[PDB]
Amino acid sequence: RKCSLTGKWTNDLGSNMTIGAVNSRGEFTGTYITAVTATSNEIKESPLHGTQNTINKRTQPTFGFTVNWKFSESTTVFTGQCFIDRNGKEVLKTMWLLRSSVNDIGDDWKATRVGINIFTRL
Amino acid sequence: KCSLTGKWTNDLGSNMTIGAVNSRGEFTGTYITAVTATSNEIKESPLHGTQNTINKRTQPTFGFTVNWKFSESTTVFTGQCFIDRNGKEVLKTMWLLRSSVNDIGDDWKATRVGINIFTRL
Amino acid sequence: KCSLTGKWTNDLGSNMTIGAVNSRGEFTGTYITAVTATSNEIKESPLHGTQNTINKRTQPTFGFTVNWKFSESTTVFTGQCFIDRNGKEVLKTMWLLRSSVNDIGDDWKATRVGINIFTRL
Amino acid sequence: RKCSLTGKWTNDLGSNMTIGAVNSRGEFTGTYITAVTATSNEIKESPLHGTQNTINKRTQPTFGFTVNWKFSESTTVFTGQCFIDRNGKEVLKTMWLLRSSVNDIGDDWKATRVGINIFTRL
Ligand SMILES: O=C(O)CCCC[C@@H]1SC[C@H]2[C@@H]1NC(=O)N2C(=O)OCc1ccccc1
Ligand SMILES: O=C(O)CCCC[C@@H]1SC[C@H]2[C@@H]1NC(=O)N2C(=O)OCc1ccccc1
Ligand SMILES: O=C(O)CCCC[C@@H]1SC[C@H]2[C@@H]1NC(=O)N2C(=O)OCc1ccccc1
Ligand SMILES: O=C(O)CCCC[C@@H]1SC[C@H]2[C@@H]1NC(=O)N2C(=O)OCc1ccccc1
Ligand SMILES: *[C@@H]1O[C@H](CO)[C@@H](O)[C@H](O)[C@H]1NC(C)=O
Ligand SMILES: *[C@@H]1O[C@H](CO)[C@@H](O)[C@H](O)[C@H]1NC(C)=O
Ligand SMILES: *[C@@H]1O[C@H](CO)[C@@H](O)[C@H](O)[C@H]1NC(C)=O
Ligand SMILES: *[C@@H]1O[C@H](CO)[C@@H](O)[C@H](O)[C@H]1NC(C)=O
Repeated sequence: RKCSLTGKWTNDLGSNMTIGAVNSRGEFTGTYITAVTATSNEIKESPLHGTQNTINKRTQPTFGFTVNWKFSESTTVFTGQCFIDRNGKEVLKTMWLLRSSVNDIGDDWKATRVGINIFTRL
Repeated sequence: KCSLTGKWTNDLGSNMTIGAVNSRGEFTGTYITAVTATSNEIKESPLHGTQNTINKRTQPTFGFTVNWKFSESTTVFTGQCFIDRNGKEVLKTMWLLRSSVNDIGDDWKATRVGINIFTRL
Repeated sequence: KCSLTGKWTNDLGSNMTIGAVNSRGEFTGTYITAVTATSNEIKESPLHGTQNTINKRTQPTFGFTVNWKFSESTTVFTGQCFIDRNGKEVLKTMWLLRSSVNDIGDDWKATRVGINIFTRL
Repeated sequence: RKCSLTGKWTNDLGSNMTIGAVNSRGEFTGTYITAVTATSNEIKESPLHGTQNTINKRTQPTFGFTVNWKFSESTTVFTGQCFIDRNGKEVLKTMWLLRSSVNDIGDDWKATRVGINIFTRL
């Protein structure tokens, strides 16, 4: 199969994201609803934007996107690869950086968390 | 007041441009890297991202994705735009560079991480 | 009561042993990886690290370094030991694999990052 | 020159660390005094332990170490390479993960920060 980004996905936390169509330059838009937050705020649905790499028209492309959170001053980016898994299902295997806002450039050292996120189609 | 729009460089000698940021915090840009993990000839590549506009912070967070035109890889960057008394700006960012692998059993080795600090041209 | 001492495995089928932990929180262990970024034959390698004992938490953080015997690389792991209802343990860790580069100009590409979840074997 | 880990180092935060002799199995011990913390706690000098890789006895070895902080429940690991810089000085280029203690497994996702640290002698 070719692995496509377009569709509704979910992860183990129960966070969901929807990615729209991917255009000829590899650009896509979507929305992300996170299950969990580092804020003390009400979570809202937040937009994301990114690109899939189309060099050599790989069936399992890499891609990246940015989630522009609407209830926090933070930003997360994700990057990964759209695989066909051993069981034939599409899966997105990604890593992320969550950048918090700090007040002072001397506090920049602690502003970035890292992690993984694995998505399956919902 | 710290704006991402401009031409930027880092110590590695890579440059990036970022254009205007629209009311939804979106922007497009270009990135010309001085270095590569590929043995391919480097080409200028496009980037796209967003600046966070919650509470209209003067030192906003942001992220963008670089869609490399000479490899199968993708890099994302996230960071913050810092600006001092004299209006001098610095973007402090961290990145993940995702390589393509052929088999999902090699996924574990596919992601590099590092920092990039940009200043204006 | 989440203890690191034991034999552990991950989904790649790598295994690790960790022996007794000191009153100083030091431990020694071994790692036999299922996968390598090198083209060399894998060999069992030693590891050394510490568990944090502050407030003697039941679910302590810890870190350790694996000194690979078949490559010029080093990997460090850091995480937390979680234990459930039935006394079932899982170590959730993240790791940086540092490759050797010959020239300092190539340092930017030398560090890979990932996760590893271990269960008792 | 061969790049040696043993000695007293500092970074741009003003954090200092002292590494002792490296033994024949590549092991070393030291102490770390951080300038900053992500906690609301009082900082104290803390021990570190790690190893240098001695495969092919490279003059610029990789290494890793763990700082077992004595004033928080956190752990940081650092890994990197001891280079001789273009100017002939020793420099340790490292990256780190700082693992915070979370109370529950559901919150694991947010417990790891990442960053760089570059050290120079004295
Ligand atoms: O707090 C803010 O400032 C804004 C909101 C940030 C939400 C973060 S983005 C990374 C993480 C969180 N949500 C999510 O789905 N993540 C994620 O890592 O999911 C994958 C996962 C699955 C199972 C277990 C752990 C992580
Ligand atoms: O090879 C591929 O597959 C595609 C090309 C990947 C290019 C990588 S993206 C991160 C790194 C490299 N270029 C660059 O400017 N980076 C960077 O880290 O420079 C940042 C820097 C900032 C401040 C000081 C020193 C270096
Ligand atoms: O090549 C070298 O230079 C020296 C050897 C490096 C081995 C690396 S250390 C991190 C990674 C690899 N082995 C392992 O068990 N890891 C690991 O990530 O396992 C966790 C895992 C579990 C399921 C799926 C993917 C990863
Ligand atoms: O808080 C806790 O939970 C326990 C203590 C953690 C101390 C952290 S470990 C990584 C970081 C901090 N200190 C330090 O020297 N680091 C560091 O990154 O310094 C390098 C640096 C130099 C200049 C600018 C930014 C970073
Ligand atoms: C994910 O979508 C599923 C099914 O539609 C829903 O039950 C779940 O609550 C959603 N997660 C969030 C964070 O909204
Ligand atoms: C960045 O711009 C400078 C000055 O214009 C130029 O000399 C340098 O070659 C550019 N860097 C790259 C990687 O093209
Ligand atoms: C892990 O241990 C099992 C035996 O328990 C063994 O079959 C497997 O080969 C080990 N993995 C490696 C990489 O040695
Ligand atoms: C670093 O060492 C210097 C003495 O050379 C000292 O002034 C400074 O406060 C030390 N840093 C810390 C965090 O104690």
